[PDB]
Amino acid sequence: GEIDESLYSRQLYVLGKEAMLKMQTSNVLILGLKGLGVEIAKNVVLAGVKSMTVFDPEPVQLADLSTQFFLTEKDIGQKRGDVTRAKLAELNAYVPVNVLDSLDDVTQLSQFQVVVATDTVSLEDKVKINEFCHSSGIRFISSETRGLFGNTFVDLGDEFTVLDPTGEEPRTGMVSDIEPDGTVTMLDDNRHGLEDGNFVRFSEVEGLDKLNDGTLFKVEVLGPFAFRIGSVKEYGEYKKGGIFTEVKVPRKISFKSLKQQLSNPEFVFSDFAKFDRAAQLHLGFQALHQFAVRHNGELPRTMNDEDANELIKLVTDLSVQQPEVLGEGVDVNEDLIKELSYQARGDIPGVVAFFGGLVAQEVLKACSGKFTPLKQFMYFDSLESLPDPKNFPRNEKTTQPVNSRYDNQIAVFGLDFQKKIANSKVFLVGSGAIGCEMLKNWALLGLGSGSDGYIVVTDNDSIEKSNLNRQFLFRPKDVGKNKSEVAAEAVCAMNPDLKGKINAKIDKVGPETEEIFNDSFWESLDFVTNALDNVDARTYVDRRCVFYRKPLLESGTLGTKGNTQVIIPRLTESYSSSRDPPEKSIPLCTLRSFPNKIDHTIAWAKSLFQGYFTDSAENVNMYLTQPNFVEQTLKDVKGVLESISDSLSSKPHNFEDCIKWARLEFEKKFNHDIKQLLFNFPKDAKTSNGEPFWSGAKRAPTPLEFDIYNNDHFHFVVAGASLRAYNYGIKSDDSNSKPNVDEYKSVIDHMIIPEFTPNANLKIQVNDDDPDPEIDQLVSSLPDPSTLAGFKLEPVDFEKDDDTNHHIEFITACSNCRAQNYFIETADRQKTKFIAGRIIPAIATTTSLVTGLVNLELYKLIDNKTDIEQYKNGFVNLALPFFGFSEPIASPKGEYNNKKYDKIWDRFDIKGDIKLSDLIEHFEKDEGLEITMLSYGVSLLYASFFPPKKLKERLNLPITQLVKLVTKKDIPAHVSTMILEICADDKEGEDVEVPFITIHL
Amino acid sequence: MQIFVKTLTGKTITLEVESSDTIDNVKSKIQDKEGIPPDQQRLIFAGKQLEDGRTLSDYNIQKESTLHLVLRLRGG
Repeated sequence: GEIDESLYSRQLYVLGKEAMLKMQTSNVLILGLKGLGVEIAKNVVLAGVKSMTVFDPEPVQLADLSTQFFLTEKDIGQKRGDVTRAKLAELNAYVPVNVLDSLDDVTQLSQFQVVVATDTVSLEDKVKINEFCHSSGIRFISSETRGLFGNTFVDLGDEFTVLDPTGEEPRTGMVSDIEPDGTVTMLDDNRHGLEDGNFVRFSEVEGLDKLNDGTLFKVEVLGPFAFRIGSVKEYGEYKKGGIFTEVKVPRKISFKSLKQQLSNPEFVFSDFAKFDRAAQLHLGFQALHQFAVRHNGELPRTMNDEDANELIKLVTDLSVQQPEVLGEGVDVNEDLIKELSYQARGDIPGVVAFFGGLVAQEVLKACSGKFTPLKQFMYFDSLESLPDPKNFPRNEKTTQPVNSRYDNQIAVFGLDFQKKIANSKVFLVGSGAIGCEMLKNWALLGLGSGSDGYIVVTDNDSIEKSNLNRQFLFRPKDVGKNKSEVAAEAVCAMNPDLKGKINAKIDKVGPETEEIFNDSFWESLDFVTNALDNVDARTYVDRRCVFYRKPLLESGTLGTKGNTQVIIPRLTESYSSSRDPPEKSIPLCTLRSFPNKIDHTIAWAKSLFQGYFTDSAENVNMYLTQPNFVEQTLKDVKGVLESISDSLSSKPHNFEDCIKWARLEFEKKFNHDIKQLLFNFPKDAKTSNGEPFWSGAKRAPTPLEFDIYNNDHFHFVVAGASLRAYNYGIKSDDSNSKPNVDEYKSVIDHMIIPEFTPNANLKIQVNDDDPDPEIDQLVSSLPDPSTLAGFKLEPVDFEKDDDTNHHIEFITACSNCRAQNYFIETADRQKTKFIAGRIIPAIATTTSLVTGLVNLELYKLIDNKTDIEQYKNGFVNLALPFFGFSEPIASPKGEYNNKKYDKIWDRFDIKGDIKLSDLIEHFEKDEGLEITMLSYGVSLLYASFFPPKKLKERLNLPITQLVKLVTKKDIPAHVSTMILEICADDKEGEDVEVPFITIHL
Repeated sequence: MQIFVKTLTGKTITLEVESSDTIDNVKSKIQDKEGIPPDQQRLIFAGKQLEDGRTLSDYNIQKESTLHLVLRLRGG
């Protein structure tokens, strides 16, 4: 069983099949199982390598639990490796998990493909292990974490080959011309999107035949719509046609050993605002190892002044000896190095998560050759996470161990700060990938523990099989249970301090749940955290947070890509202040008549499916039940009615009839309709110049000849029959079994397939910009609802992840038949499932990292940070790898009557259910505003242009009653707050933008 | 002078710029080179997001400086 698709589904769209075949054969060894080691291990086991081996004979101590989510108070005194092994072993049945007992041997060691050295391994020992790996051809990765600082180092050996540097779909495009000197012009307007030094192959270039060989050509970019490939004079002369496809080519790269890299490092920066720090921390991290050697393996003590001075001397000595490393003339950054000393014993969940997600991905890179490895060193810090010293003073007393799983967090932040985290009241909206990682971080934070705090998590989803791969709080046995409930349970198992402290709810968060999530609910909270996977719901929450003035932590992922965003009341723009690029719109005519990509034929197959088995049934049942359905339709007209007469006089009586139907539909859509198109626009028609009509995006199609042995012809009929059976409530002959080929064959073999008669008057449009896009006959040939009383059609509810329901079967077959029509490569059902079901690629790796960065932003909220420059919006692509940060954007400021206001966060507050006349007067005697317009949602309540009839009927009414009147039926019921929007003229008579209104009932 | 714009997809765009050039300006050069409307372009440099109203020199952009074109991602 090469790659279980029901488990590795989403991950399979991120990594290839080929790369996972390569992972499936790698053995990984992780050295040290404290917080960092167990993160890496979790992410790697979930991804599914050949085997995971683990080394940590050190005894479990209390303080380890700071970030080690797989240890408990009971495990203390036992070997970290032994105790984690079993827990890791539960994550992925496909990956065996072993403990290694000693490291003195070679025969074991040389069997591993990747070795990861963790914070528990000293720099001396790191240099030795890397040396053995390098010279052995074993990939080596190391990483350490120390308070708000971290680094990773990658050595993949003298020879490594990257198979695909980016993981991006290869570029593709239509050729308009190839000139003798190898200049390829794109088809009018199409961008190639290529880059100098990309490689490209060619198809369908009529005239230069051997050019379509599969031979690749180096690309020299001329502009957005043209590129050169060198002379093609020797292949012939271009005539017509042509498709380029980018091809990724193997790149051999060479890595240096740790020993080499220590004195001549190569960096990848974690934060470009902080580039001058890499060289500094590179020296810093070497210094705290020189410190340990000098102080019998001990790190500098917490917030200790003497030890910091020593560390500054060590770094200084490094730079005197190598002036090149900081740079000639460059001074030692003493306040940075001081901080490294101060925090060296710190163990921060946010930092560990970040390095775990990212180191884990490097491991996967090292197994597969997929994506671009980190070229050697990266340093990180999140010093902006430190609280303001004046409110949470950090010193030796404040910061000392108090015998608690949290004291390596206290090591950095102080007791009082750590206590304030415990006392937070938070809302987590969603319990999927980010949810699980988040709750996990929170457990380690102790967030919501302690009498004044708590956690609310909601998610209406139950646990699905395809989710286990990145939602690591769930087990195969939990599928079908509710996400939030299982996650709260699982997290209290990690940290019992959260028992009776997490309220796990199972409700959606939108218009329909405002009773349960009322003002009292929201007002109570300190901040809100998004763990969602769609935009509508992100927008709903963003609206609530601005109304209630609560901080919002946002984050999202797509494959190796991830982002993080902070919304701070009266400070930043909110989520909605910004819009992402829309889904690229496909021209109606391209879908309808001129597909040239598999995306085009899927979309078409998907709407066809919805036509056949959803909208047909709905329309019929609406027709049958409702009194005035027909007239309402009149007031999207012809097709509606046709759906209701075909669907009512074409009723199947058995499954046989459904086979016939589907087989006839096959002839309609892939033979007759194609022949009509070719009748409409003959194969040889020529537009301006002498250019064929069928050129560029218009591929001349060829009608299908039904062939049962063809996988797409066969499955279109099978899926088609079964779904029609389902509409009409007929026992399928496949319902029990595998589709019986000889059955379908015998039926189809006995059918009259009526031949094609072209329509000489029906015109198909070519462009969307073109005009133009028998009635009563269709009407009173509808056989009266009375003839069909008690009869219903059963509508299909598209369910993409149920492989037995024929949905994806249908879309795949239907798309591929149309793809056959127009000479497009057919797609498998997993690729169709991805596109039709709009599935988002996800991996645990990017999810940990992103959750980590969120939690480093969390500390800033706890300190009620006022300075915008302290906050970091995060952007990430682990494929490259790339990390970048931007300070959030300030909330837009407005002005009215020389009075400044925040356009997002400012509002007029009004006590009681005020009369409309009082409202207007209050705004004149207090704010210099006359009301042009007053509205509650989409309803207009008041406007200065209203007649004196409507004026005096409404002027006297309280807002409650005013809303009862305008809304044909409205009475609030449980609402204590009302938002009103306003248009006003200022003190000078001109129109002004103005804060909204809140009426407190 | 030359600046470099790197996309999240790992594509590098060279641009021909003046120190005085607006952010509005740089963005339409992206639109020319890449097709992305300025509306959807999010540029970051040295820890700051580049806002329309301002110019290059404001954010201390130099020759050979690297900008990054970024994105919010739905799903989690």
